[PDB]
Amino acid sequence: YGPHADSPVLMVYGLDQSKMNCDRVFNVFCLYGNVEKVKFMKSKPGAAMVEMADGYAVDRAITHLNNNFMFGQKMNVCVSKQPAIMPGQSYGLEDGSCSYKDFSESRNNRFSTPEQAAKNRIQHPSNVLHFFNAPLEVTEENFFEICDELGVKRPTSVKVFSGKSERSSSGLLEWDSKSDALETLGFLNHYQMKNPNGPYPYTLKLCFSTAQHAS
RNA sequence: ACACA
RNA sequence: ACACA
Repeated sequence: YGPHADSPVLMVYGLDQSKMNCDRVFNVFCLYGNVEKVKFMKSKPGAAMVEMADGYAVDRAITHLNNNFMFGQKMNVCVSKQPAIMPGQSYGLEDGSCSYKDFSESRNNRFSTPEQAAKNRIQHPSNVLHFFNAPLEVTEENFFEICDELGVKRPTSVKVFSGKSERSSSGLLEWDSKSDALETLGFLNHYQMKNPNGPYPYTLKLCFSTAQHAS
């Protein structure tokens, strides 16, 4: 139905600031479709390359975030000319252990299953944000002290509810700008939850909201 | 802005 | 403890 990119690979630039990393960049556009792998490059003062399902994931990433503002800087996006990303040697990152990472086996892929694709929803970016896999008492109190500990600006509005699951909470958030919700997406997605007596943490997840409000 | 793959 | 109030 929809159009597709000219390559299974994608290119991004403007990653000069220390706030960018392969985990943060790749999950931001991962909410837009199925992904494969990501790779950083030393050949520029701040750039990287990505491999994804090119139809829906590289089209929508180029439709919604490519050269949008983030962290007080820009994250340029456009199509690659490479045939595919190759693993091998690396040099590490300022916020990562390797210049390379893999997601082809990750559950983070939102379109990887028919039980997700039947209820999935996608829209243009906004200052509104949605979350799932969050504590029952996560509200403005846990959202405020978590963002302030990471040095990130806290949201301007918060909402939390139930009935979506009995295992974990869900709700909406909002910021004073679209780039403010996007930079907080980079720092809070896949973040580990705390537990009062649990044997291990479980990760929180978030993405651009389609809700009608955040309060 | 297209790799110590 | 994987996706829209």
